[PDB]
Amino acid sequence: VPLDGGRFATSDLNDLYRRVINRNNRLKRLLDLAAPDIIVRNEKRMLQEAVDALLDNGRRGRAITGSNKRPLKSLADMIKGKQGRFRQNLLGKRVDYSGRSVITVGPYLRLHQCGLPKKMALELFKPFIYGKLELRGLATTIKAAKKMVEREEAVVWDILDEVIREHPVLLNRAPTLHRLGIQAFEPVLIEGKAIQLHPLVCAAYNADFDGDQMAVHVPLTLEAQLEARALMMSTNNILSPANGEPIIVPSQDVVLGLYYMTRDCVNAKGEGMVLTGPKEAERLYRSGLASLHARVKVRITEYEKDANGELVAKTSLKDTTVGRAILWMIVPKGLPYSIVNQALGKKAISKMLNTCYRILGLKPTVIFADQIMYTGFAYAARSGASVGIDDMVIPEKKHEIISEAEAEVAEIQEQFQSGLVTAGERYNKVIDIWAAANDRVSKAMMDNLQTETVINRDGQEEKQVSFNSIYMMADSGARGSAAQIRQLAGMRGLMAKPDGSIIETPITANFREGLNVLQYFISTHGARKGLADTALKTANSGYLTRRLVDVAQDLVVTEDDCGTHEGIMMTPVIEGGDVKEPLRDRVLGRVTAEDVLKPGTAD
Amino acid sequence: VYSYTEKKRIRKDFGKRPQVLDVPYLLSIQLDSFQKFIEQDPEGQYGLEAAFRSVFPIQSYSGNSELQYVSYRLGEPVFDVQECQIRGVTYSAPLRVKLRLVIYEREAPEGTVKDIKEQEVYMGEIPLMTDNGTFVINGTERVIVSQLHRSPGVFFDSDKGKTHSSGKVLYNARIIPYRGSWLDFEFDPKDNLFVRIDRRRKLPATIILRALNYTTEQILDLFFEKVIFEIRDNKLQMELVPERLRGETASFDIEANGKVYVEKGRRITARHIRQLEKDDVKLIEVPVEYIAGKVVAKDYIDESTGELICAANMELSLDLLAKLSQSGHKRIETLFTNDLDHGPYISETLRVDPTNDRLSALVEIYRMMRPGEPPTREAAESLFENLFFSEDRYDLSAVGRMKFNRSLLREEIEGSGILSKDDIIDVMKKLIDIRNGKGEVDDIDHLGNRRIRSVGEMAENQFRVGLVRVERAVKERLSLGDLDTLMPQDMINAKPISAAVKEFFGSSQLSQFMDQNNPLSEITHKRRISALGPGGLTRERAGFEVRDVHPTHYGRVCPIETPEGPNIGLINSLSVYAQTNEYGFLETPYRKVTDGVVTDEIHYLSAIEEGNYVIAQANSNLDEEGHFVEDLVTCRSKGESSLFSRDQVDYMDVSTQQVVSVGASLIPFLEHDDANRALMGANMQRQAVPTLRADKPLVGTGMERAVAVDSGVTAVAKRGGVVQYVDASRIVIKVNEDEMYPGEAGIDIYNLTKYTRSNQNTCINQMPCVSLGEPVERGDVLADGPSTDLGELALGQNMRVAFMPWNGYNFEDSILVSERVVQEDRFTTIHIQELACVSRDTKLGPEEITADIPNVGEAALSKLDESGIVYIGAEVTGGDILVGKVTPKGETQLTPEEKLLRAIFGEKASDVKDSSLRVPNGVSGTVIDVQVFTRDGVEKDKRALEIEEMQLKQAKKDLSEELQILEAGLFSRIRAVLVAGGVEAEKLDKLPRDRWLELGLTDEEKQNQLEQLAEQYDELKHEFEKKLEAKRRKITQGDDLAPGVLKIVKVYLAVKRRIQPGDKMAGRHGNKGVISKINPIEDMPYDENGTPVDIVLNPLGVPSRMNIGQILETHLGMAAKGIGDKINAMLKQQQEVAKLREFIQRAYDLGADVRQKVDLSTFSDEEVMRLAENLRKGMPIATPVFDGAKEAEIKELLKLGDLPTSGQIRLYDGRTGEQFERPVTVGYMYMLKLNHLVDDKMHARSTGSYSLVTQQPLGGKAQFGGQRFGEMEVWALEAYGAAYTLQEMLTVKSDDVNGRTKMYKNIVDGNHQMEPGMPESFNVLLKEIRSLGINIELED
Amino acid sequence: YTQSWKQEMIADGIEASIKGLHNFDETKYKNPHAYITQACFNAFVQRIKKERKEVAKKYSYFVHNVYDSRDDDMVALVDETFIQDIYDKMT
Ligand SMILES: [Mg+2]
Repeated sequence: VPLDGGRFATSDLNDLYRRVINRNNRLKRLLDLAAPDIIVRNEKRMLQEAVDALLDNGRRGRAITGSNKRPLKSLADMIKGKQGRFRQNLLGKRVDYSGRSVITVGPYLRLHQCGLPKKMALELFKPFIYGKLELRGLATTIKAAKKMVEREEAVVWDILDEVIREHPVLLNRAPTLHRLGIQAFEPVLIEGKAIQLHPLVCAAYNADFDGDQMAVHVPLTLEAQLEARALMMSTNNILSPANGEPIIVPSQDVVLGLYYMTRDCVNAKGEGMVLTGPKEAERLYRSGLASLHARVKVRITEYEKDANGELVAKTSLKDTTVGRAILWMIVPKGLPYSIVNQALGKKAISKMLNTCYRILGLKPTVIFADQIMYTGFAYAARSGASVGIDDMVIPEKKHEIISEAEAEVAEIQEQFQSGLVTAGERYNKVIDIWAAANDRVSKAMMDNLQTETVINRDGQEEKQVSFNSIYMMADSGARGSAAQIRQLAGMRGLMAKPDGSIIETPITANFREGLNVLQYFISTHGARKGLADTALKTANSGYLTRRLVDVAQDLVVTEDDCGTHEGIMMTPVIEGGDVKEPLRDRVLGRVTAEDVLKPGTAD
Repeated sequence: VYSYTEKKRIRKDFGKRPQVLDVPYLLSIQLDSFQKFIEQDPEGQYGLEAAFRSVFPIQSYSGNSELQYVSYRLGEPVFDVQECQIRGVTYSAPLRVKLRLVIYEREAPEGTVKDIKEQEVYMGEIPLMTDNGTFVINGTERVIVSQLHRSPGVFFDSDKGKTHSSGKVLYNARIIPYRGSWLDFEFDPKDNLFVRIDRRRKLPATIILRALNYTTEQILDLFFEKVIFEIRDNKLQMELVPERLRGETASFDIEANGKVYVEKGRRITARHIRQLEKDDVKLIEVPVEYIAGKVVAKDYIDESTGELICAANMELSLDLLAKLSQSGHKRIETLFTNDLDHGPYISETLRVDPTNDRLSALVEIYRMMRPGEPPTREAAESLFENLFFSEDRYDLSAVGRMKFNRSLLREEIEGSGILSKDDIIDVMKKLIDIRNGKGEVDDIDHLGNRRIRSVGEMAENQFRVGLVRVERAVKERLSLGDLDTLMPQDMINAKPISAAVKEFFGSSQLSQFMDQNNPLSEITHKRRISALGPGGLTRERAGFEVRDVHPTHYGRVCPIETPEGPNIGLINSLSVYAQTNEYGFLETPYRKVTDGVVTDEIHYLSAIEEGNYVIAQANSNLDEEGHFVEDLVTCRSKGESSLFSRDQVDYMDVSTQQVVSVGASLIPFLEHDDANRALMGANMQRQAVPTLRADKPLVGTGMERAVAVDSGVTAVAKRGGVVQYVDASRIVIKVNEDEMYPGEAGIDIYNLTKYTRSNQNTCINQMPCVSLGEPVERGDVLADGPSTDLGELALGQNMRVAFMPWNGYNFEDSILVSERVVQEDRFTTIHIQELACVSRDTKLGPEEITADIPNVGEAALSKLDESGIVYIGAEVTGGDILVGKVTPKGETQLTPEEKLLRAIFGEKASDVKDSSLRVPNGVSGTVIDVQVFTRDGVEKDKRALEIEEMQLKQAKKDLSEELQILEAGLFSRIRAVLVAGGVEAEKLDKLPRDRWLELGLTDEEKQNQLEQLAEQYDELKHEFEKKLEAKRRKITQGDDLAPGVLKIVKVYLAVKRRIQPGDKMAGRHGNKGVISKINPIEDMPYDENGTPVDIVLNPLGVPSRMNIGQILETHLGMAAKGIGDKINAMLKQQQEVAKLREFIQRAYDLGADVRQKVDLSTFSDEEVMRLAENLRKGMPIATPVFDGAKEAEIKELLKLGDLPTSGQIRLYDGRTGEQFERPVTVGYMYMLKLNHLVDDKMHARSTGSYSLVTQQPLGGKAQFGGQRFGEMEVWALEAYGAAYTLQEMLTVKSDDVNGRTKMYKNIVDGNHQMEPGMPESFNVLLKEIRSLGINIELED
Repeated sequence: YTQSWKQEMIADGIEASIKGLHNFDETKYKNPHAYITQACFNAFVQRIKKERKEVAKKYSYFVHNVYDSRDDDMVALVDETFIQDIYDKMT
């Protein structure tokens, strides 16, 4: 019996063995009796089936079920499947010096570090603590050390402190998709029970903060600390290996902050005055003497190492908004201002990060990103970007478009029912008319919402981008689809069918107003559909990536230059109509064999 | 007008639609089933009675001795529930049966009974169902979730598509019995028709037919029509009725009477045939050659040869016509043929038949069934025989025969349980028609076919299993009938039936622990239906289709509530009103829509009988007269919806919420949220662990009363009366008399439980809510359970909540809290873990529960008692000892290091060793109670005696009160008899009232009455003594043990886990999250009025998760609280009642026309105050699911408060006191505490045990297990050049035993350096392949 | 109960009948049918008792090991291995 804790297993091998050996002796014994050869044949058969069932059960007619209606395990079953030695214990293997817990944020952290509770911290380093104590003489024997560590003789902590000084840790999530699902950090000790987290990296981990559970391991050898240090530290993993995209995208709320910052009101406090330094900008903001999103002339300067490494600086006067400058005080050296004068949704900050990394190196970039998160969180906080029953504007003419649509469809239906058209094309017409009304009410709402700024400018009024928290997110692109809005305000058209057909009459309602029973029922069905598909999709993706990783599994850069001038002539792709990848991309970062000419010959 | 216990806190209810039908009693399913399982009634038709009158009577092997059954009775609960809960015994009863053995006079059946010999026989111990529809198996409380399966009968499967990819559609038909063996008929890609049995190999159905003793000519007769020839002078004028000539081309001029009607090479129209019937043609010209393909009908003999000129099914040829027609049998028969009207598929099956007779047919039957055996005719005979017509191995339940003749459209509901040759032929005919193109298939999940089981049904099934076993046995027993030396018991083994029953309950995947941490989940875990286990698909056999929703699910199964993950729709739940048809089918209440009235009459309708009708949706008005005030109304007939006439419709729904399960009927503003979010909402709602206090949610759904009263944890009076003695431990009501029975005027005594363990370690207790002296009516709430409140369900706490970003501390889903709630500890929860230590006897001698333990610091020992049982209140932690229990040593386990001391001290030293019950590392807490169990007649120690004396003193108390209350009426009547005739003033009271028959009253019949009622007094005294000492015996006594043990002790740790950064909280709207940080009060955003706000959610939540419901809830809740600050203020400053009631009535007006219509001028003005103080905390609001509260009423009430109608207001930072531009939204929202607590999740492992077959560090958290390090991670590591990491990872920290030891040393002595080594479990594989002869090796 | 056992059972019974055919009077016991019948019957019961108490022995060995790694033991199961290991031992 294994008896290794828990329920006990039966290690049923012997049983077969037992019964197997049994028959063997019987055979001899019966041969020893000069048995009627018919039955000696029978016993030979029993023996053969026995050794069979020992080697690989099931390959015959009736696999010998163990008991409780279960097949038992041969020598082969220990080998195959996702539980045989290979896929169970040769490759995947539970390991010591490890821990697991729930996760939280802790935004005070900078990039290269992770929170870590006191307790797990204590166990994960017990050997280190012992070594340190007995080097210090504070204990004398290992047993002394065990006792000291037991009841936390208050020295211990500082001991542990010394041990952590730069000792890395390695963090991971459960479904490890790619090269960044597991990284390194340098922890800071918490008198808590959960794990903080530098709120940027959470994208790589594809991780919500709704009860995820992270795992943590610890390198032992100095070599191991080094490996982790240079090669799996967050300060080393910023460009998604799938594509040279910076993978540190400030995700959603920093986004809302920044967007709310870089923007302009039609006429705010002290708009359009003149200033001479973003210091003054800060002051006039906090002093409450100047609003934030307001046009203003300000003197600034900027740099560039366009010359031979030398970031020559030079001034000018611009007309911008305050927060533009306020942020601008942070933008590091080698950047021109026009990078910032825009209203700064999300992809803007993305490409800004990228060019910064490209021209500047690495450390400027990380310091930059950190400061960015700080500022964004802060200013979003100051904003008060709430949302309520008034954030959802409504198309007044919704009922209009809908009433006319249904009026027509009644007509075309009584036309068919009078026997004037075919049912299939009548259905098609209904499809198309509901699509028409759909898009029309979409335009109605979206437009009405997106522009309702009407505020005098010492004169009559002007109409610029409005400020609906909803709309503010959307135009920010921080979170939410335009179609999400569409559903909120516009009727969310028509849904699917268990087949994939579509119901004749659409969902006429919004979420502002309440759904009636039937529409809601239908939506229910569709959602259940999508969920089951989520399950199956994860499933199949599993075995797919399995085969994929398995097929290469061995390709390694062995050399430098295979000594050849061939390859393939890449070109932009044209789907016949519009082109999709500019030639700039297929080439970017792919060593060319031949040189290139100009369209002009010999060039 | 309301329940006088409703008047205690009346919640306002928006909502415009009235109701015609109440919610029914929810748990009614289990109740009705199990009731129906044990019910002595005529014909039984079900339950025990059924199996009994089936298997019995029964007799010898024609040995002229019979065993007959008569009647039965269920014995008794020897104890009651809580008793079993204490011990751990199955709440059950025995079954007393009436039987008789009757042997027969010699050589005559009717020959007199050799002996009428009957007896009462003991058999089985069936469990029993509590009044809450649960079970008690071993102390614990399991539940039997009901199944749902494919009803028995016959079904017409399509299997479109992938059959052969040819584009053609195959077909099949399947008969399924309740019990027995199925049967299948189906096609080949070549229009060949075949039978299949037990899903085994395929055989030609012709073989079955042969088995039916069927001349192939009779087969041909069955299927095809007839065609008649007569040999003419020439050209073979065939008989014709013109119809069958619809759809044929004229290869010859269709003519009669000479006048041709069709030209050579003309495809005849239908109208031709019409005018031809008008011509009434019967005989027609035929080119004999055209008759080449018409196969013969059947055989044909000759006369001179007297020999078969043709055998049945011979291919017709011209010379063959010569032979035939020559013999003058002018009557010729062949078969009708067609392709798109009558496909001739039987003929070819006949062709392929290798068989000749019924007998070789049976031979084939055997061969296909049991392979390779050289058959005996009789073998196959018996096989097929009992295969399909003997009750031993086949049955259709009544529902079977019903569905069978139904799908066959026949007109009988009754029949047999077994088949008939007809039936099979009828199947085949129907399927053939389907194949031609007349007839439609069925689909799987159409609820018109899926029937539903229950507890009683499967109960009696297992019962039948056991009964059949004992049948075999006792039959062979009566076989050796020793005449008259046998009562009808001696043959009877009553063990195995009880064995099977106990198995079923204690072991069946249709049985699990009652999910027990909420009056909600306790009720969700009964109104739940699945299709898993015996008779259902498999969790990874799951087909897509079943896992979806069928429009027929309307009001029969919750569309939205099912536990997501690896299974959806399989563990779906049941809706509100949905009943169960007697056949295990579903029905639904429905109102009649007569000429112009949607009347108040209602019925219950199936999933198919429904299809004939159009039925009105809910949210559409009528003119108080059934006339839809509109004209084109939203309705539905069959998988459809449309606008319908004012008079097309037939029925209407009963109430909106009849679409969903109760686990959603609460989450308010539902029609403002997506389904997905609604799903997560209901599920995460099902797990709201009950916290310390209990406050109601302010915004409800108007449907939380019928949850509690139908749940169990409540305590409810059984008849009105007066509260007479409350106490935090028990309740004593004096019943009122008109609600009282003659004997035992009596007092309802409710013994609320105090803190006891829930099945997942959460406290429970039934605290009272009543005032001493107050009256209650017949059926009011008396004491409240976990997360309950005065009959109101209350699963979480409602909190002032704000919506805004804040320093990322609500970045992803971080919920951010102030100290001030944990200051109030309003989210604390206790926990209860039962620990147990037993005393069995191994070899080497039994064991002790002494306080005498070796090699342990006496410091610890002190904490125990003299017995060895630590005291009540000792705050304990892990790595300690709670009981001392010691064992003899044994030999093979003796180390020299003690061989020394046993040598020296004399072997009286190392004879024993510790087994003490420790404190499970990782726990702390406080002891609450200790149970100690011992064999009776075996010595009982101090603690045992203490529990004894306590419990008996207690149990005496109530009955003491009983007698002293019920008796005094006797002295009432006594002095009433002494009053008339010189009543005495101070003799009757200053002296003992017993001292009344010692004073001489003028001795007439009144002193006779004195002595009479005195004897009656003393008799009632003594029989009260009888009762109480019966109780004393029962309680004082010990308790039997599963022999092999001596005595056992159970201890009840407890812990109050409060809250911490890491826990999981969420609102009913699937908006979950972990509380990240808890700052000081000073930093929470505060309003101008000083009051800070508890929690600050995130704004981003709504766009992605389009669930508006949260925001609308919050606004409404701010409104609802906005009545508090009104009433509370108006009241604190003192106030007369006039204005109070005035403002009350006003606030209750507040809306469009609803059903509420309450009035307060009713009250006697004090209960007014009571109500007001109930309100003082805030005003409770009700809003049904789809009869909600539109925005306008919300704006209104908001104004009736004092608030800005937006709901948004301005707020200030608490760290700069400055204003927040862009005013934000705060309100009051119900938050729940999800029971995934961090302290249950955190777990480390420096180093610990290892598995032994392979030395990999063990897994799981109970074991000190190391994390799972996977192949994906392996790759993610190889992507980097992370070599040493991966190596030292997977060897030095996992398996390299030598290596890991060397490491451990070097690290604990200051040397980070690795020795590679080589894995161990690898060697395990190496030897494992060395097992088989595949010699493996490791070259140089 | 169990196909696997049943195989060995029948094996036993067959050998038993084989050897026991050696001695079968004819003048008495005019039937060999029941002879072989009860012969195999006894062979079967022998085999089954052997196997029953073997797996019983397994249970017995098991229940004498509760000292595996740390705290947090179980009470429910152990009693059942115990109670079987007792019932079988009753015989
Ligand atoms: Mg997650």
